Order: sequence, then C-alpha cells, then structure tokens
Amino acid sequence: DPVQLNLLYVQARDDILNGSHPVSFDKACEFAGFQCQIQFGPHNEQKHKAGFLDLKDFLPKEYVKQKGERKIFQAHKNCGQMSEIEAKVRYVKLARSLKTYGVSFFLVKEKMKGKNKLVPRLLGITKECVMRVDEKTKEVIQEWSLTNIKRWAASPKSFTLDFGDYQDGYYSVQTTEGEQIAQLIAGYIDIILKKKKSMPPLTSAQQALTGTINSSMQAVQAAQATLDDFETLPPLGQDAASKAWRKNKMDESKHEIHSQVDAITAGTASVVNLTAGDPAETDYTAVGCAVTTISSNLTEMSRGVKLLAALLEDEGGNGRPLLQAAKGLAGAVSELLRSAQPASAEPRQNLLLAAGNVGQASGELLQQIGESDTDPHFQDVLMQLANAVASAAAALVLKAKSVAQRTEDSGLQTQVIAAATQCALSTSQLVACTKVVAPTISSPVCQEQLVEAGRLVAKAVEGCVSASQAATEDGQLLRGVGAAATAVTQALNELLQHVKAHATGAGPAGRYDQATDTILTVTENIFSSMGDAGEMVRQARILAQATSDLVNAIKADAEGESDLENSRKLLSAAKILADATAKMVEAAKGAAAHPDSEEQQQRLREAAEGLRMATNAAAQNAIKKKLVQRLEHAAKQAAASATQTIAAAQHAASAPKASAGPQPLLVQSCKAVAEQIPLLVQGVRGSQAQPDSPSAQLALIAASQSFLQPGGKMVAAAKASVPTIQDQASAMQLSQCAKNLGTALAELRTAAQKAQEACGPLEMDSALSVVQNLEKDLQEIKAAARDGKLKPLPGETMEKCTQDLGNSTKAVSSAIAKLLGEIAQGNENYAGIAARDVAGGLRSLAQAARGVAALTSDPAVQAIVLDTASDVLDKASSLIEEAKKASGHPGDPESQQRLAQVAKAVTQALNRCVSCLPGQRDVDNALRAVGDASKRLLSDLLPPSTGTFQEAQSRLNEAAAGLNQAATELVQASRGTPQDLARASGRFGQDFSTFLEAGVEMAGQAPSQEDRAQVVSNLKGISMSSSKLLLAAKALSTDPASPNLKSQLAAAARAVTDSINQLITMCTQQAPGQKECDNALRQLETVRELLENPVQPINDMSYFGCLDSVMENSKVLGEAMTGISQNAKNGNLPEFGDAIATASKALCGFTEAAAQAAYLVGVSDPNSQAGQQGLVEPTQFARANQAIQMACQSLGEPGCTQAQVLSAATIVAKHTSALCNSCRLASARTANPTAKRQFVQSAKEVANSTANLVKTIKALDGDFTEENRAQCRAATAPLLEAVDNLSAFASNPEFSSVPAQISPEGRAAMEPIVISAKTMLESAGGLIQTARALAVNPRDPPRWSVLAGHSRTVSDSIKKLITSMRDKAPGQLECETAIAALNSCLRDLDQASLAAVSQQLAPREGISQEALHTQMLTAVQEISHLIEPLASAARAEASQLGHKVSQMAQYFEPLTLAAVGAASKTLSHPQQMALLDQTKTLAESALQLLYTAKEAGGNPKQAAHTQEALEEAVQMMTEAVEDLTTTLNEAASAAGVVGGMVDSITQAINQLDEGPMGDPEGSFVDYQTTMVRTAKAIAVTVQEMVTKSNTSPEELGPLANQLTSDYGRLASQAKPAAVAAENEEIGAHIKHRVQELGHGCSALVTKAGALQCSPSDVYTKKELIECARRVSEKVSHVLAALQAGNRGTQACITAASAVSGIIADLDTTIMFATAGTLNREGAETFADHREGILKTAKVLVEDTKVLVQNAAGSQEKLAQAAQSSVATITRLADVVKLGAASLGAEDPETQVVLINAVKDVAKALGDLISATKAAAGKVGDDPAVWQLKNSAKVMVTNVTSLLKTVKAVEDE
Repeated sequence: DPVQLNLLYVQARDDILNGSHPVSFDKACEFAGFQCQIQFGPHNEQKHKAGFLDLKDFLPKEYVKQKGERKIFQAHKNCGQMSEIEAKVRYVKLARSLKTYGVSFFLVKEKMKGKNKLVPRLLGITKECVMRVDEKTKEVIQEWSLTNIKRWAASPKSFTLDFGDYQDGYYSVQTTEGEQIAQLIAGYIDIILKKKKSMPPLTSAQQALTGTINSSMQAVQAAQATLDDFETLPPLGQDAASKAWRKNKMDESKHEIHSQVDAITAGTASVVNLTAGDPAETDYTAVGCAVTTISSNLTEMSRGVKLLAALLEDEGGNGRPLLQAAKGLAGAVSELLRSAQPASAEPRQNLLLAAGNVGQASGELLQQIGESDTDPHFQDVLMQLANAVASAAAALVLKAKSVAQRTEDSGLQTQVIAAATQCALSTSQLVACTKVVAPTISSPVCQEQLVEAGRLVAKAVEGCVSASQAATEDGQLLRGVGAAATAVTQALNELLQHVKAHATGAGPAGRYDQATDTILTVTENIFSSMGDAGEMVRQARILAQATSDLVNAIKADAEGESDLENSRKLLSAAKILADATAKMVEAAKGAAAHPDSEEQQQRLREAAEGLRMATNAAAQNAIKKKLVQRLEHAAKQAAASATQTIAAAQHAASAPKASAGPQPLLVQSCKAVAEQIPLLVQGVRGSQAQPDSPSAQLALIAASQSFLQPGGKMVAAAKASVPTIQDQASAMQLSQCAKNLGTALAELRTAAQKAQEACGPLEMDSALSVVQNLEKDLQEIKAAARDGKLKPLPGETMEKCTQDLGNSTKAVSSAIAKLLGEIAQGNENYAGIAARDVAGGLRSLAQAARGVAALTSDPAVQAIVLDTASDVLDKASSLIEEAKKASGHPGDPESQQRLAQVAKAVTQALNRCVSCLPGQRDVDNALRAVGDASKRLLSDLLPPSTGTFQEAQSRLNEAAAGLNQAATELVQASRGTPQDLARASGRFGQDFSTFLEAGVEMAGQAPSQEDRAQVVSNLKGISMSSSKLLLAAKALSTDPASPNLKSQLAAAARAVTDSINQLITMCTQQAPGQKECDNALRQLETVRELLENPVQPINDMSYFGCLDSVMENSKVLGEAMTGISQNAKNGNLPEFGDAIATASKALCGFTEAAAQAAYLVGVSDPNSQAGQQGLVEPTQFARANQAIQMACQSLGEPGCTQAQVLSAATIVAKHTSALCNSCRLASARTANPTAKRQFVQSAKEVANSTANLVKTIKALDGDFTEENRAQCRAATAPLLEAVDNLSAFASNPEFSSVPAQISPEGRAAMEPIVISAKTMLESAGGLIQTARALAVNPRDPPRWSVLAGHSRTVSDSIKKLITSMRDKAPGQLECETAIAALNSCLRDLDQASLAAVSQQLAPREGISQEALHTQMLTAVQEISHLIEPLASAARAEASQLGHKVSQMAQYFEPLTLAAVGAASKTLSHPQQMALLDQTKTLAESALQLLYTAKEAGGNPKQAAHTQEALEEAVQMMTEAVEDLTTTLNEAASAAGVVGGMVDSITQAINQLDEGPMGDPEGSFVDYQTTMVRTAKAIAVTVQEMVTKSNTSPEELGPLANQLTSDYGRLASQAKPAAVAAENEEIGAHIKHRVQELGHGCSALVTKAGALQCSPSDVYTKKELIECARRVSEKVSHVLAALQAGNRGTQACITAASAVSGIIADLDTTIMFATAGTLNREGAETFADHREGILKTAKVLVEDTKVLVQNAAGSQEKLAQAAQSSVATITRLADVVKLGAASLGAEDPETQVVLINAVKDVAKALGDLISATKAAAGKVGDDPAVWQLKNSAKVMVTNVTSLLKTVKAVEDE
C-alpha cells in the first residue's frame, strides 16, 4: 500500500522539517538522505556536491545552520541509491521507532539544579507519558507516566507539575504557553482516569502578642515582689582595696540601672508609635519585640536596684526611697501593658496616658541615682516645645475645621474632617511620646523613636494641606498653610533642640570654646589630608584666619583683664600662637611652592600639631579636653549598648536551653564582655574625676582600645544566633540590640584613635606612677597585715587566686621581654606600650598577692608573700625608671647590659615570689634535692669502693624500675589534689637521690675513665630530663584544672623514660641478656598513663592521619611479636631483643596515635566545642629550647673534640633555624600589633647569634686553639640569652592553649576506643614478661600457652579498636542528619511554590513585608559566612567538620519558613515566584555541597576526582548567595526601608579592624590603582545623589544601595593595602581614612532613604545635602591618604585617566571631524602649528627621557615628569586641533589621520605611563624595565612617525 506510505512520508517531513519533531543532527542527516533518495532520486557521486542543495528546505531550520553539508553528503552515500519504496519504509520506521513520535513538543525554559540559570528542554507530552527530553540529543533523559500526576497548574508564564510519589520534589518549568499545556494535560489525565472508571474574634496573630505580654506580665510582678526585700551582701569590711570594690559595684550598678531605664522608656515609645496604626496593619511582633524589651529589661533592673540598695545601706544613705522609686516604676510599666492587649477596647487615651506615667515615673528613679545626663531645664524646654508643637496643632485643627463649613461636596466634606482628626491624635501622640522619652534623651534609640513620631505628625500635616486643596481657590488655603508652616517650624525647633543635648560633654563652655572647636575641625583636616597639596594649604588659609581671631580675641581679653600679672600670661600665651601661627603660615607657603615634596607635607603637618598644643598652652585646654568628652560619651554609649544586649541574651536565649547549635558559644562569649564592662566604666568615671590629669586619659584610652576585640566577638556571634531562636519576639529583640552595639563599636574605634594622637605620650612613667601607687597600697596592706582583720574580696578562692597569680607572673615576665626588645629597637612609641604591660601585670600580680593573704590564714605565712610581692614591685620599679633613663641614648652597650642585669633580677624576683606561696610547697625541696644532687654528680664521680662491678651495676638496673615507677606516680598524682601531687614528687625526690647514689657509685666503676665522662653525661641527661619534668611539675602546682599544663607534664614524663633508657642502652651491662625488655616494660608503664584521659590534644597530626599511624603500627607490632617469638625458640638472645625495641617504639607510637584517635572523636560530638591550638606548641617549643641549650652545654666543658664540636653545630643549626620559623608563622597570625614587632626582632637575635656562633664553630674547625675554643665559649652567651629571652616572651598566657570543652556524651563516644586501647597494653603487659624467661628456656607449655593467649588478646584489641575507628567515622552521621533536615526544607518550598502558582498562598497577617526580608537576609548572611570554614574542614580535618555542618543546617528551616511567608505578602506574581526560586536554588546547591563533604569526609587521601568536586561545588553556592543577597537588598531598596545598607556598612567597618595580616597577592601599587578607582565611584555617586534629591527623590533607593555596596569593596582591599604598604604609618592611615569615611555614609544613607518616605519634606531635603557634602569631603581625605604611596603615584594614575580623557576629547574632535563641523577659521597658516608641535614633540621626548629615567627615584621628580607629560600632551592637544582646523573639514580624512596620530601617540603615552606605574621601585634588571624602554621607544617611534605624518600632509 504505497499511498498511505507516501502520505506518512509527507506528513513526517512536515513534522520534522518545521522543527515540530526533535531529531538529532545525525538522525536528521539520515532523514536528508531519504530526502535526496526520493526527490533528488538516486544521487550521483560526481554531480551531487554542495552549491545546489538548499539546506533550509532540506533540514529542520534549527539544524540547517549546523552546516554539516559534506557530512550530510556521506549520509547520502550511507543511504546510497537504494530503492525508493524501501527508502520510504526506512524513513517511516526510523521516524516511528524514535521515542519522540506521537507526542507534541514545546520549547520550555528549565532551571538547572544548583544555579539561577535556565536551559532549554523539549518537554514531551504523550497519551500516557510525561518525558523530559534534552534540547541537543533530542533523546529522552527521563520518563514519567501520566497516572502519577496529582495537581497541575496554569500561570501566565509558568507550568508547574508535580508527582509527590516517586521523587520527593516536583517539576516546575516556566513557559508562555502554560495555559494550553495545562488544559491539554487536564484533558489527557481526564481520559486516563476515565479509562479506569467504575470583631471579638481576634486575628490569628493577636493571640501571639496576647501571650507574649501575658508571659511578660507574669515576669513583671515576680520581678516586682523581689524588690521589697533587701536580700544580702557579702561581708567585706574596711579594706581600702575592698572599699574600692564596694565603690565600683555601686557605680557599675549606676550604669547598669541606667541602661535598662533607658531601654524601658525607649521600648514604651515603640509600643506607642507602632500601636497607633490601624489594627490589621500593625507589626505585632514588633510590639512583641517592644514588650519583651520592656519586660526583659524590666527584670534586670530589679536585680540591679537590690544590689545597689544594699550597697547604699552600708553607707549612711537609706535605700528605702530607692525601692519606693523602683516599685512605683514597676507598676507603671505593668499598667501600660493592660492597655497594650489587643482584646481590651479602652479608649485610645488610656494607652497614651499610661505611657506618660512611665516617663514621669522613670524620671525620679534616675533622680534618686543622680545618673541623668540631660539638664532639668532642658526637659522643660522639651515639655513646653512639645506643647508649643501641640499649640500649633490646635490652630491647624480649627482652620481645617473652618474649611469644613467651606466644604460643600458630600464625602469630600469629611475627608478634610478625617485629615484634621488624624493630626489631633497624632500631635497628642507626639505629646505623650515626648513625655515618655524626656528623661532618657541621651541614648540614640530613644531619639530614633522620637523622630518617627515627629515624622508621623509631619506626614499628617502634609495630609491636611492636601485636604485643604480639596477646597476651592480661596484664602483659606493661604491661611491654612500659614497655620501649617508654623507647625512644621515648631517640629523643626523641637528636633534640632532635641539633637543639641545628644552630644554635650559639659554645660559651660568657657570663653574661647567656639573659637577652639573651629580649629580642631580644620586641624583635623590638616592631619588627615596628607598627600594632597591643594587641600592642606586651602585649610591652612581658613585655619590661619580662625586662629588669628583667637589671637585677636585673647588680645582684647588681656586688655579687658585688669590684674597686670594675669594680663601678661594672657598676652604671653597669646604671642606663642602668633609665633606658632606664622610658623605654620610660612611652612604652608613652603609646601605650596613644592606640591610633590613629601617632606613639605610633613613640614606643614608638624607645625599644625604644635598649633593644637599651643592652644593647650593658652588657658583653654579644650584641644586635648574636648577629644576626651568625645570618648566619655562614646564609652558610656557602648557600655550601655552592651548591658542592653547582655540582658537581651539572658532572657531570650533561655527559652531553648539547647546544648547544641550556636547558643552555647554565645553565653560563653557574653562572659568575656560581662566582666570587661566594669573595667571600662570604672575607667570612664576616672576621667570624669580629673580631666586635667593625663594618666586618667591614657587609662580611658587603654581600656577602650582593649574592649573592642572581646566585645566584637559577641556581635558576630549574636548575628549568628538570630535565626535559630524560635520565639520571634525575643528574637528580634536580640538582632536590634546587636545592630545598636555594632554601631556603638565603630563609633568607639574611631573616637578612641582621635584620643590616641591628641593625648600626650605615655613617657613610660605612668607605669612608674602606677607601680609606686601600688607600692604604697600594698604597704598599707602590709601595714593592715598586722591589723589582723583583712577580709577577702567576694569572688576569689585560694584555688582561684593562684591560677591567676601563677598566670600573672608569666605575663609580666613576657611583658619585660617586650620592653627589652623595644629598647634595643630604640625608643619606639611602643616602648611606652611595653611599660603599660609591665605595669598592667604588676597591678594583676599585686592584686592577686593581696588575694592570697586575705584568704590564707597564718599571719607569718601571710606576711612573707607580701614581702616578695613588695620586693617585686621595688625591684621592677628600678627597671622601669632605668628603662626611660637608659632610653635617652640608644646604641650604648652598657645600657643593654645594665638593663639586662636588672632585667635578670626581676625574673629572679618573680620566681621567688611564685615559690614563696605556701600552698604549693616542698616541690622546691625536691628540685633542690635534685639540684644539690647535681653538684656532687657534676664532679669527678669516682668509686671509693668497687663492691661488685658487674653485679652492683646490674643491681642498679634492678633499682631502675623504681625510678621509672617513681615518675609514673607523678602523672597519676596530677589528677588529684595539689597536696597529693606533692607526695608523689616528695617520694620521687627521695627516689631520685637514693637511686642516684647507686648511680654515681657504680658510675666510675666502669673500666674506661673516658666512659666516666659518658656516664655522668648519661646521668646528666637523666638529671635534666627529670629536673625539667619536676620543673613541669612545678607549673602544675599552681594551675591544677588546666588540661593543657597536664599534657606538658606527661610530655616531660616521656622525656625521662627515654632519658633513663639512654643510660641503659650502652653504658649498662647486658648480663641479664634482656635489658631491652625492661625498656619495653618501663615504656609500657609510661605509655599507659598518657591514654588514661585524653581531655586535651596529645599531638597535631589529625584523625585519618592517626588512623594510618595506627594502621602501620598494627602491622609492625604484628611483625615485632613474630620477631621476638621465633628467636626465643632459637634461644638467640641478641636478635630476640631486636624486635622488642621496634615493638615498644610501635607501642609508644601506637598509643600516642590511639590517644589522638580519642581526642579527635571526643571533639566531634555536637555538644562539645574545640580549641584554637595556640601559636607556639608547648611540646615542640620546650624541647626545641632544651636541645639547643643541651648542645652548647656540651661545648661549655673545656675539652672540645671534633666528636662533640661538629655534632654540636649540626644539632644547633638544625634547631635554631627551625626555632626562627616558629616565630615567623606565629607572628603573621597574631592580632596584637606588639607581638608582631617583638616576634620578628627576637627571632633575628638568635640568627645574629647564629651567624656569630657558626663563624666561631667554623673558626674552631681544625684548629683547636684554646682561645679558639674560648671564643666559642664567649659566643655561646648571645644565643642562650636570646633563646631564653624569646622563650620568656612566649609564656604570656593570652598567646596559647584554650582547652577544648568535651560533652559528657562526647566522652561517651570516646570510651569504646579508650576501653579497647587500654586492655591492649594490659594484654601486652603480661605478654612482655613471658619473653624474658622464654629467652632462656626453649620451651615450657604453660608459658608458651599464655604467650599465644595474650597475643590474640593483643590482636583482638587491635582489630576491635580498628573496627570502632572505621565504623564510627566522624562526619558521616550529622551529614545524614543535615541532609534529611535540608531535604525536607526543600519540600516545603516546592509545595509552597505550587500553592502560589494557582494563587492560593494566603498572606500571613502578623508581619509586614519588610520584616520578612530582614530575617530572610540575616539567615542568608550566616550561610555565606560558614561556606569557607566548611570547605576547609571537608579537606583537612574531620573533627571540625562535625560541628560546622550542623550549623549550616539549622539556618534553613528559619529561612524557608520565612521565604514561604516572604513571597506570600509580595503582590506581583512574577516577583514572588522568583523570590522563592532563588531561595530554592540556595538550598539545592547547599545540598550538593553537603553530598561532596560527606564524600570529602576530611580525608587527605581522596584524589582530585573527589577533591575537585568540593571546590566546584562551593562556587555554585557562593555565587548563589550573591544572587539572592541582591534580590533582597534590591527589593529592600525600592521600598523606603534602609536597613542592612546601614548594617553592611557598620559591619564592613568592623571587619576592617581584625584578622590576619600577611600580605596576600598584589603589590602596594596594584591595590592603589583599583582602590583609588573605587574611591571615585563613591564620590561620583554622592554628587549623583544631590541632584536626584531636587529632581526626582524616588530614585534615592538604588543609589543608596549602590553606595553601600561599593563601600563594601573599598573596605575589602583596605587592610591588605595597609599591610602591603612600605611604612606602617602609610598603611594605618589608608585604613583610618576609610573608617572615618564609614561614619559618613551611615549618616548619609539613613537620611537618604528617609527622604524617600517624605519626598516633599523641606527640612530633611536640607540635612541630606549638608551630609552629602560630608562624605564627598571624606573621600578626598581617603584619596589623599592613597596619595601617600610613594610606590606608584597619583601622577601615574591621574595621567592615565587624563590622557584617556584627552583621547575622549580627541574622540569629541573625531565626532566633529566625522561630522565635518570642525571648519577652518580665517586664514591660519600651518608652520605655526607644525613648529609649535615641533617644540612640544621634542619637549615630549625630553620629558619622556626624564620620565623614563625616573622609574627609580623619589616620587617627586617622576610626579613632575608625569605632570610634565600631561602638560606636554594637553599643550599638544591644544595646537593639534588648531592645526587640524587649519585644513578645515573640507578635507576631513587628512584631519582624521592627523588627529588619529596624536590619538595613537597619547595612547602610547598612557601605555608608557601604565608601564611606568608598573616600573617603579624596581631593580635594574626587572622584566618591566626593558618593557619600559620598549614603551619609551614606542613613544619615540610614534612621535617621529607623528613628525613625518604632519610633515607629509603639508601638501596634498
């Protein structure tokens, strides 16, 4: 039947060629073969070539352009010329068999999983099937049957499909034809189913608020009841140091009490503001965020008052009025909440009246405290001004009401009625809010509420004016506006008057204050704007007149003053400025002459500095004093916004009490700050007392600078706690407090630095002042010691005083090393910092010493430690006063010696003071017993009586196990009471001397007497190892609970067990024949104790490492037992013992590797938390010190032989070089700037000593001269002193070893490994003894029976332990946990997506759309902050991976929950669908990462096929967060809200301060080339913002976003720029300018958005413009500090920008040359242009020569060189356009090449400039320098080509 076959043929051709049928190109090539077989017939090979075959009508139009024409031709030969009807049947059957038959196809964009991307998929629809088919292959990738669909959907652009059953997840694909697909699939599934056919009710939100206030109210009264009872207070007595604590807690409470009453007032306003909205519109959660704030801070007030009140009662003051104040406040708070409940329907006045009481009530409470900053008179101003604003309100009410009579239209009548009514409540609302906020106007948050209410009345006023417009063209409008204008003016009066009290250090100002302040602001520009000549002089102008006004004013003042003596000093000081002013004036004129001389800018500055000082010389001291009140009001501000967050954790985080997750790292973090505040506020009150004493100002600076780092960690922790918290009300109360604290820190870091430069230098006598004050204080204590009644402080115990006193001395000893390192470096300003540390520790030590005495009992015991404490003070006091005395002249050799001589004494003093403590005792006895034993051990050990040479020496080893037993006691005693540890040491002490006596007696018993020197050295090595082990025990005696110290004692015990082995190997006798077996038995005893409790890390090598280390040790122990066993049968003793030593080394390694396997698994438990591993490894550092000093100790004895001489160099140079590297790695990871300088300096001292010593050891090589040996002895001292110094530096407690915390259940998972490990030694231990006897007798059945019995038990422990190790596999349990938790989070979205697709997603009514995004944001921010630490763990270490993933999961359900809501509120359906989709991608990628991490498992052995997957996974998600974070920020900008923008700044300021500084990629130049370019953007943007304010204010949103984003970039490169700059001063300035730019933008952007919510306000449109100038100025400063880079130059950059601008100017000439407009003027000749060019051109090349020759040199000359270059080109640019015009545009093409010539020449100049920029501060043979000459020649060749070019166009 050919007719139907031909019709099938034709219709299949239709279906395929139009593209309606997906067919791959190859299959389409067979189709085209059929085509030619039929319509071209049997094709001829010769004639059927390309050229006559039309592809478009011969192939599907999608594959016609694939142009495989000859490929299609061999497809024709493939089909050949075979029969046409069989060609027809092959055509039809090849079309049929393809799975894409019988099914329509659609191009639908599908979303790849893992990216916010879209790819085509030709989705296939079948009568029975749903199939996804790839676009390219045209082949099925996946298949579904119809019967599984359950609910499809239609969207204007989407077609969502679901299955639910087979894959957990649905099929969402967008397409413009979703409607037709939906109806078609509906019909298809209908057919498939028919085949198998047979107002009192509250809004749901209000319930939540109702409970929260109910929950709060219950907490309220409970707090209220506790008030009435004066509970207690610890007894402290009359001690002056105690009395200080009595004073401090009171004052601390005074600040503690204030912050909450500051919070309570602020919260109440938030209720008042937010409730005023229409119900069904308000943010109840915010009210919850308010009421919880009201309640949570209500109760910490209750704790505070009682503590204060009790303190008041020991004083004569009666606490009764205080409590009466508290209870009065308490009820007022409560009575408010009664009107807060949405159920109660009281009139609105009740709420407003209730709040006013709170402010009224909270007023007198502060009046009882006396802690109110605001003036009482100022409150009345607010009181009346509010009424004054209220007064104008009444006026507009009447006039608007007057319009009501004028009004005529129904409804439009009441609209004006409505508007006026709204104002009346609004202003009354303003009246109440102002009353509420009255007593706490100081805090910012109170102020930020007041303006909102002030904004609210302003908008309502504008509404009334709009309402008045509804009337008809009468004077009522004019008189209405005249009423409105007063109301807005009154509001402005209320707010500016409001802002005045915001920053007021003191009320009175003096006389010259307004003059004084002016110079500061402008001097500040002068210091800031280094590197820009124009700015400095420009300010120098405005300064010089301004200070002259002071000069004039004081001059008239002296005239007015009548006393001649004072009239002198007024004038006398006045002259000092006059000299100072002119000195600046002339210097200013000097730098003006030389713009680019970096010394002149230094000159202009340095005059300005004394200029400030000269104002201090004048009677007003404000230049210095004012900069303190900008700190005293900063510290209190941060101190409050700390104690308002500290409480905001206790209440809110108590709800879960979850031991996993982020909470337990929060409360621990909050601990540090909670004790830092009392050190801060106590300082602030110190400055408030004597502002005229520079010591206090340094203290306030000292405290504030320290505060930041402990404080900062809270914020980066709290922002990581926000999502997990479940009770939304207590959640938001945390984030808002964290953001406030976040700001109040960046405004501390700034205001601190100002104080640092302004404040006078430490002069390292404030330390002398403090120690002398301390000297007298403890003298009173020593005087009060005989008084016999000294009571301890509240918080310390005998076991607690020591662990700091023990720590304190190690700090001071470390501190003193700082001082010496600095003084040798020469009288730095850090040298003053060192005196601070030494003083600072001395305050700690003295305070600790006072603590012990007050707690210890016996007065004679008491008195002695104070003496050695007092001895430390006086001895160290001599050092400090000597340090400054020796600081006068650097480079004096006796100075370092006289310093060190005293500096040795202070260390000698401290060690005495530590031991003088009687608590730890009698260890001194043991060490001295060892030490005194060393003296007779050091000298000529000779046997007075031989006894038995062989037997008594053998008898010695029979006593050897006792000393080994003696040591193993100590480590056991390390787990008991400190008194108990004395016993084992005491028994060890007697054990050492007793065993040493038998040691020394038979030491000289050996025949050879050269062996006598060996055996004493053998006893030496045992001595020091034991001695230092006791020295290790000396440490633990003062710090019991610290596990890091306990590990060091175990390591020291390992020192002796090897050291005792050192004797037995060679010197002792093998008469028993098994001496190595005891070495096995002794080591087996010692290794056991190390495994006994692995609380702290035993090694650095990680888990999978210790798995292999165990794995290899398993095999060797398998081999070793074979080795010893068979030799026992052979009875061959020497080879029998050989495998023993390897076995023990296998055992010692194995148990260490097994102990590490314990600690690792122990940490991985989710509850536990790890440590930071420190900087200097206590294990490796200690022996590194030991080995080096052991080496030089050997050369100390007179007899130097190449046997010991050459070995000494090898052990020294191998270790001392390594010891240097330890500092260098640590120094780059430190955060203390002092440590960086000190580590480098000290590490080089050994290197200098190394060079001196290595020369001498080479000088002694082959000479052996006594002086050559003596000069080796002399050169020993520098290295030993240097290493001891550096070691003394490292014992600072802050540097290393925070002990990781292990959960109980964390210990649970550890025991299975521990138990099996323990018994293996037990099985081994009994197996060891079997070997010794069996070496003698070849066989004995019971002995050889237990030999196997233990060995399998040895084996069973080994296999069972390994079984646990591989099966436990840390990191692959919680990954499964997270994945499931993650995978469900995906499911919700996929359904929630579907619900919105058909428009069913119901908007949750509790929350406003703005708040959802904020949560949806802080959720996302945390995720991206954890990406890299997770990608780190998945590579190297598993223990950390255990905790990280569990953190990256818990952020998701709080996100997805928010995301479903987030898209629910949004109205435009395309927005909500995408808002979810990008979120859906985020989890999807995150899941992909988690899979790889599981496979990564923290395994170093996984190959690149797995390793690459990790990295390529991170990138898919890292850019995913970037995709989402925009979609929120941007959507948070269209709306007027500005949050996050005001946060990403206040954070990228703090991120700028802390971290590692190690010079990542890039020079200081290639930073400065981009960083400046970025700096321009935030400049071009603010001027792009000013214009929009007048023109079209609705666009301020995205601009403010584009601002704060770029300031992110300028923040990122800043610190790497600072570190890579040559001079620290250049670096620090590039930072500090960026920061002082930060506070500018935050103020800018907050206004910027606020305008968008009042687009036609007039007074906010002012402060925008004024602030917009402030940032633009600051950019000029940070640009100026960027010009302080002598490396590279703005001359390099600006020229390139300018010459490109000249190219753009040439392009404008090119536009005219192209347009032909550029015509000739008059009869201008050409030689004028040519010759003018001729000079410039040859001037350019000479300028080029001076330019190129300056690639190495001072910035100044190359600056003019570039400035000459820019001059040459622009002068050339002037003449060329004149020259080009000289031909006229009648011959434009002649002009074109000419202007194109310079267009190319100027380009070459820029390339030369760009090469010049890259070629600066270079070596003579740098790869760029030849690149310079090439570019130089490029200029040379182009200009000559230019010269000829014009020379040839002179004619036609």
